[PDB]
Amino acid sequence: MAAQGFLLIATFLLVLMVLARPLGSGLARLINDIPLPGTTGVERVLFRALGVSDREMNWKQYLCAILGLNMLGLAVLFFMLLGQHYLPLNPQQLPGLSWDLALNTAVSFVTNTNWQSYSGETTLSYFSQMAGLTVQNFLSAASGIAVIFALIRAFTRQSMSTLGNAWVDLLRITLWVLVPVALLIALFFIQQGALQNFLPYQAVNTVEGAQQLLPMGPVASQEAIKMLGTNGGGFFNANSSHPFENPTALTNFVQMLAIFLIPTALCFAFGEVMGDRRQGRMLLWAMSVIFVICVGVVMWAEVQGNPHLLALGTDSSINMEGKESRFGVLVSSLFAVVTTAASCGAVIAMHDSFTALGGMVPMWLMQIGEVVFGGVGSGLYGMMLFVLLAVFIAGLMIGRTPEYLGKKIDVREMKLTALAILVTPTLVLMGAALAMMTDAGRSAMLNPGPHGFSEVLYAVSSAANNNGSAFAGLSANSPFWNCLLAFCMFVGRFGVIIPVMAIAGSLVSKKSQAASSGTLPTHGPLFVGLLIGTVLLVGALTFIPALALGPVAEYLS
Amino acid sequence: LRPALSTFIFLLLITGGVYPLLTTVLGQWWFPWQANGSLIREGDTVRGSALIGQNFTGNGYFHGRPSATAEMPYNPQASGGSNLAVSNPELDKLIAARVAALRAANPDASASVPVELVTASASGLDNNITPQAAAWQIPRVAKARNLSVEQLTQLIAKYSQQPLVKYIGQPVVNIVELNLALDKLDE
Amino acid sequence: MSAGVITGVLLVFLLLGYLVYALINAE
Amino acid sequence: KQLALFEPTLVVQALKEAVKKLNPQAQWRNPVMFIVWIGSLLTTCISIAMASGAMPGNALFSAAISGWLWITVLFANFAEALAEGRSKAQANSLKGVKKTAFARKLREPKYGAAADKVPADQLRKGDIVLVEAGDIIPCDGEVIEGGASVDESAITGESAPVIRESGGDFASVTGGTRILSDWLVIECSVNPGETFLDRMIAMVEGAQRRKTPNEIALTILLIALTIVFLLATATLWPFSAWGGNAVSVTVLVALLVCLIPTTIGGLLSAIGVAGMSRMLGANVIATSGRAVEAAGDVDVLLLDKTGTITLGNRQASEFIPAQGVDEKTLADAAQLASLADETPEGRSIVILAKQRFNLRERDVQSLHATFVPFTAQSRMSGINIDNRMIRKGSVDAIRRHVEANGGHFPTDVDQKVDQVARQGATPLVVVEGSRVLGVIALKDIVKGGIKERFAQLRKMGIKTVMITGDNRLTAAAIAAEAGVDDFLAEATPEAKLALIRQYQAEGRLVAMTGDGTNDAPALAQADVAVAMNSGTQAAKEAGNMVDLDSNPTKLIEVVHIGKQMLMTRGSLTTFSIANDVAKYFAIIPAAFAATYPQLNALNIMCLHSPDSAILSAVIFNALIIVFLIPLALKGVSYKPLTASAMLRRNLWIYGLGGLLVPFIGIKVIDLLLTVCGLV
Ligand SMILES: [K+]
Ligand SMILES: [K+]
Ligand SMILES: [K+]
Repeated sequence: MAAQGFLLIATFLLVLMVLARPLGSGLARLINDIPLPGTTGVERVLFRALGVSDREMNWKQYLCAILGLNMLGLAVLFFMLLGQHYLPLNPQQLPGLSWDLALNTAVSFVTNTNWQSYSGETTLSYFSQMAGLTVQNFLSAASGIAVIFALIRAFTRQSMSTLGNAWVDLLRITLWVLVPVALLIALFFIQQGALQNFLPYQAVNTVEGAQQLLPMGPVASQEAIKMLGTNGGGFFNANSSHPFENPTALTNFVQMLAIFLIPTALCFAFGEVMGDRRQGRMLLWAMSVIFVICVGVVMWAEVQGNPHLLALGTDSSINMEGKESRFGVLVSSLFAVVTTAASCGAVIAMHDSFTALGGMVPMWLMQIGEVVFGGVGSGLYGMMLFVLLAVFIAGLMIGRTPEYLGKKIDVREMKLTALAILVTPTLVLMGAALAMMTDAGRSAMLNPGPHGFSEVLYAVSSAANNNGSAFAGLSANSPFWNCLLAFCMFVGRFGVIIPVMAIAGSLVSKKSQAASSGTLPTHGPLFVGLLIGTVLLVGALTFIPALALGPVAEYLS
Repeated sequence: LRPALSTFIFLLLITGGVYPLLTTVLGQWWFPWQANGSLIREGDTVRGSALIGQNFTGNGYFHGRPSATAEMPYNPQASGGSNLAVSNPELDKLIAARVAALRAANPDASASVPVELVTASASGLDNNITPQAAAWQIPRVAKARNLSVEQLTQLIAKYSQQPLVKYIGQPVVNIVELNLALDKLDE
Repeated sequence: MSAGVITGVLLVFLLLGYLVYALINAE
Repeated sequence: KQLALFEPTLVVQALKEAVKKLNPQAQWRNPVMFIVWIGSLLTTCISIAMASGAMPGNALFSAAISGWLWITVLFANFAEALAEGRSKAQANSLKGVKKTAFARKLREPKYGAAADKVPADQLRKGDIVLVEAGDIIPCDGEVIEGGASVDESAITGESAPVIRESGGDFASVTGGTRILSDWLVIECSVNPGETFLDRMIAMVEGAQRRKTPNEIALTILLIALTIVFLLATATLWPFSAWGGNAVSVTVLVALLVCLIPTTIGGLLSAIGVAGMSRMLGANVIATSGRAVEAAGDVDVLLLDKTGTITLGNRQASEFIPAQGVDEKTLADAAQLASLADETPEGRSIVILAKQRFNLRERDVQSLHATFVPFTAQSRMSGINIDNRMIRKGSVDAIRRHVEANGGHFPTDVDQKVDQVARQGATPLVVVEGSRVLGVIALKDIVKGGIKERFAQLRKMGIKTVMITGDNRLTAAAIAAEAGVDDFLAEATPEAKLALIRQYQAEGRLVAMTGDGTNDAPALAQADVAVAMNSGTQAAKEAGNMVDLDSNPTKLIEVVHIGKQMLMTRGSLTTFSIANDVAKYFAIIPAAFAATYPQLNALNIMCLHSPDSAILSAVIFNALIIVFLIPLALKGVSYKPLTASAMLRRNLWIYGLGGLLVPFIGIKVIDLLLTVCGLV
């Protein structure tokens, strides 16, 4: 079965690099403030009739523009759901939400995560969804790029103090990267079979006597950057397996491409600005090697599947439970690594029903900094907290200050990347500690045994690492879980943005040097063989005792 | 400051007031059937959509995958799935019962059971089974309708979508389009 | 959660507070 | 100077008394090891309460946990103080020379004045003091009267003596060296407290040595790794207490120490000290650790011509080519003119010219040797020992005094100016009557086997640049003998600052190396300022690093330590972080076998009991600190290689050696607890 298992990975990456190459040069022009062909003159109006002076800004002023956007980013959304009942486009009669369920998801869509602890078709109206949860689905994917635009700029400026301008950046990612790309991704889905309408819920008299009430609403608009921005907020309860969100296999293969479309081409754009193409080409060569290994494990651990199905008289031991038969196991096992390594969180297949050896890698790949081909935004600076770590303990075993692209890494840029790494394995080790010390957390489990610990551990791991995936057995509609996550999400994003801007503001005032006879070559199969060795070890030694009580204790039993 | 609030109020209109409108206008200007749920209708009545799938407890129909949504199976108001793990003994309560309701309900078929017909699905709204499992439950339904296998296998291969490339997905037999057209062949 | 459980938590936050204070300083 | 004693069995006996004086709360400046101290603290406090009354009762086990965690703290302070104790006797090998002196001075500034008996500590800067031959030098200063050879063996271990001159380029005399040949009158330039010897004392003797800004950045990782391993172990107790029964704290502290990089926090305070002691053992005095750590990255170095490359003697002697003058009559009266050349530059033509002949068939003043010193109206020194006059003709005043009688040379001497251009020397012309002797040139005499050293320095990838204030003409023949990469002459000391900022503006680190007072503006602004020991006592103070044997290529022995104080820091990180892979394959199947019995398949090493496995981890974390003390003291030896060819090499020993060695160490120690069969 691996003959058509290997072909799926190689087809997924072949089409990926062909699409991400000319978008890399597209995103390269926006970093150097070069306007796109066509937007010149149009931005002369929109930056002035609105009024943004194109004023260059330091990192302290830059940080309270992305945070400042994301303080009234949730202040609108927290009020659109408590006052949901006084709003149009409600063909049902949904009331205003509770304060805990609102605060859980007012944080959750600002925070690039989209944790859904609710049934979306029995919670949200259309105006609660359309102009409340796509307006934040753009302004969180763009909020991550406006950080990572101000880190690639921090490697190409020379002795300056100005990163760029945030509002001049944020009006380009939305209006000329997110919208005109997620318009074609949207309109492709309606052709294939997805849903896009404003109708009320159409009742059905079936071919038998039973009735059912089909939920309708604007989906394929919200579906397009549910996958493009690596965000993962499904309109329904099932985030990518409901047939109105993902009708055939071809929509699924577009959505797998749409996840790795920005954070792959944004690293090709990283190769263009530094001048050396291989400088960014090695960075995919370190991400995707971890990815291919972490797909062949999960595909192998699901072809083997549940061993009890053979004894119960089925055909094969293939774990088709909780997987849509539109999709294979090989396609479902591919998606559940893409959607968890890349902070997307679109569930194509309920991650509880995996084997514990194959359900540990999507819980590995969140916990390991959310680094390997990671989220829009956090995929690159999440790796730049490990590139600037692997430059340290490689350059220092040469007898050399740890230089990366000419910039040295001094004490002030290690006092921050220590505090920048330590946010995400604190909260998944404090929240998982706190939710097992209480009775409001342990009683929300669904499966018994060691796996019931893994539902607590997968949940808080998809809160600090900003994934949005869920085992979904965890009935997290309690006011404890709706507020424990909302703490662990808001710190897991905006406790990493602050020590990345403070890294980036400290790397503009320095001066890039030149290469010489003794500077360490960052490109090549040695440093990649160390960068993979640094990611897969610091993310290994710090989660094995948390995983050995979870699914490893489940698998060996 | 002042242009910070002035950007968000412009990124509230183009973002979620123009873009989902512009898809909605272009969704129905080109694709009227799919954008309204891809329904199938019989005059005034609506026999479901072609994508969601129904409950088929009756004898002379093709049984879908067991759903396990909130109140009734194949309920599109929950859209969830049974999140039972492998290490849960309550899972083997269902599967051994779901063969006990299906081993002695297809007495001319194989002693093995296709895995789709016995385990749950992800969204609980799976309108689709594999053509092996679609061909598995032939000899009851043809016996239950006095039809021949050689037209019923031909009927299954009619409503059998395949992926564009043979590993992007899985070969797929639709159910609601089949069983609604199974009654048309009955007449 | 007995009396010794909250003792063990405050022994961690003493150490977790100490090591953070050592990290932000070139002592 | 044996320069290497790992266990001299008297320092280590004098060490353990000081190691136990590091156990109380003064380790809190080392936060990596201070958690191990609290780890060893409460495991006693658990086991003491477990001895009388507690919910468990296995006090014979947990007292063996604390019976090695204190040993782990006792081994961290062992290696920390051993290198500190190494530098005690390393400094006392030369500290016991300074206090063996007491002085005497001349009240008039000439030789042969009124005397006194004053101890050397009472002296100050600016004292006319006298040292006759055979004594030792009591205080540092400059030689102003007399010229002698001194034995610099007490402070730097030399078989050979070294000569001095009054008011030239041998003003360096260091208090503590023996004088051999003649008398010297020196004037002190330093004070007790400002002493050149005090530079080594107050740095070593005391905890005043601050951390280098790369040792600081390494602890920030070594803190941030203990912050996770505090979280990822002390939160295992709520992870495990839910399913079944919990895990005892006696294991969760043993797991906390066996994951914390204890094998660096025990050695990082030892690397930063023992590296500085290896600098002093290579006869290099470092002012701080920062100039050592910055020296690993230096790609551009500079050298003076006078004194740095050569011996600074500014003297030579080649030949006398002259028509009618015999080759036997080379040292006939030119040697007498060199006996009239009473400058120590004139002593070379006495010595260097006779090395082929040794025609010593004369006396000092038997032929009425009218020793005329360096004059003023003629600016020369001569002698009337022949019937004719014998005067040293200078550059311009050949016509003014020596050929002022009307007699001159046929035009060979005009092309001897051209032969100066073919030589690049500082020539001297001697003409005796109409019989023109010609020119005895004085080029420079570059001392060591520097050709192999610059070739060893090019493989380390460092550009070599000669910098002199003298002209372009002299720099040609010197550079061809030296083998430098580039050269640049005709430089003021302001222009010497105008090359360092032509490289520091390019981001590189600049290694100025010189001896003179012209070097002192460049030394106080450059990065690695290696001052020669022959240089002036205002240039040594204005620099930041001082050699002890005037070796210009001893920066090669500086970069060989500034890299070893980084290769040892880097390797032990990726040794200790790679150790924790096999630590979980020793603890985790053993720590949870009470709670989760199905984790016993993860015990790869076939460990015997779920208690001796934890004991094997704590013992191995305690032994391997001691077995890496010879690594932390002797550095990491290395072939001088490229970056990406050594980083491959430096991970086979450590990045893979850190995996396999704990898979060996836990097996052997558990077999030692099986052959002995104790626990
Ligand atoms: K979700
Ligand atoms: K992240
Ligand atoms: K870390």
